[PDB]
Amino acid sequence: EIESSDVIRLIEQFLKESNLHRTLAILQEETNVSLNTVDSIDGFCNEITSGNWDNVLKTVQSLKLPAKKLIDLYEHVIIELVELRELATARLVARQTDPMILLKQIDPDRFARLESLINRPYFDGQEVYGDVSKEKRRSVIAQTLSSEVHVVAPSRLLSLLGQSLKWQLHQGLLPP
Amino acid sequence: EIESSDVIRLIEQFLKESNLHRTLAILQEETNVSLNTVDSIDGFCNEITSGNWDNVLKTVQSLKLPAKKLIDLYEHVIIELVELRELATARLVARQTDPMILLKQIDPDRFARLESLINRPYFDGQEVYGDVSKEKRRSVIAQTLSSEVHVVAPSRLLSLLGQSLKWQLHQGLLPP
Amino acid sequence: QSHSENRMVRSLHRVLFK
Amino acid sequence: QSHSENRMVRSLHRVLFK
Repeated sequence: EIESSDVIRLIEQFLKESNLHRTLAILQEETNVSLNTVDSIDGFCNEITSGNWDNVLKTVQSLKLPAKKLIDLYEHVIIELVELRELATARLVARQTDPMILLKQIDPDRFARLESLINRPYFDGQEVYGDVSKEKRRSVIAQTLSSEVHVVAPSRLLSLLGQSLKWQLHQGLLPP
Repeated sequence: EIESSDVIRLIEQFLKESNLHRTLAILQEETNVSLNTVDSIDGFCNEITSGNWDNVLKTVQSLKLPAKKLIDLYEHVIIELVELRELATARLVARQTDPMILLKQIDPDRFARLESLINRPYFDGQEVYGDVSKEKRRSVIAQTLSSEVHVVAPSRLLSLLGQSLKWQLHQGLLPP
Repeated sequence: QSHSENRMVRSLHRVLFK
Repeated sequence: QSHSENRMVRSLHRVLFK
């Protein structure tokens, strides 16, 4: 047998391919499970670990988003930006992005710590990456976020139905 | 290969079984094809031809309804009622049902003819059934209305997917 | 509130008025 | 309206601000 969530994911994929956006969104809302399509989960983890956050942010924009994983990921990307001394970009991301606004609202202290870190004239990596390494943070973020995402072949439902027709045609159905 | 409408019907059936009413309705609206479940199309035609309009009206209430087939069917049932001299019931149906209201609005003359027929002290079947027999009217109505309806086995989609899994398991997929 | 003559009449009345 | 330093920076800026 197969889990309902998987079948609903197949349906949602079909809806996406058939350009039925409204029914797709309404479905995802009602059943509270969302399709999160990626070419490869390993490739996704690779993208997160390597440090290519433009792509990762693209994928993030594509999928259904939890606020917590968002504020975590965006926080880490903020620290990565302030490390590379892209102060303007980091401040703009911290100010003008939705998960960062949510973080600012819910926890003023955390946002204050991030802004304080950005305001510093130099990047003090010893303590922040001393407590937990960059590689480890990237690793846990990649793991938790990737476990949320799924991988499914294009027109999976149709192919499956084709297999069903092949079954009926060449093997046959049960007599009663 | 298989028509898209059929697959969308399967999806809609799955939605109906899984109690996802909102997504069902939204789907039916967006794709503009509706599931019309009946135990048997032949049984449906039999129900229409035999003269069991309570059941037929039940089924009519269940399915998605076109205004034209509705005003036709309801008109014929009105004539059937006034034949059996159920004047109160026929008048109430003609007055308080949506397709009859629509018919009254769009064509006052037709509604006036029906009301005139109901007002007559006796039922003059010679002319009305002389032009076209009762059996013939029941026949054409049953044909047009039934051709609109569809028949699909319960949990069809799930069974099909099961067949797909059987295909993969016992026959196997193509190597490339 | 339901005039019952024929079985099909009372049933169709039941369906249409509820 | 897009400050371009690193390629990943200008691209992430492109994505976040559009």
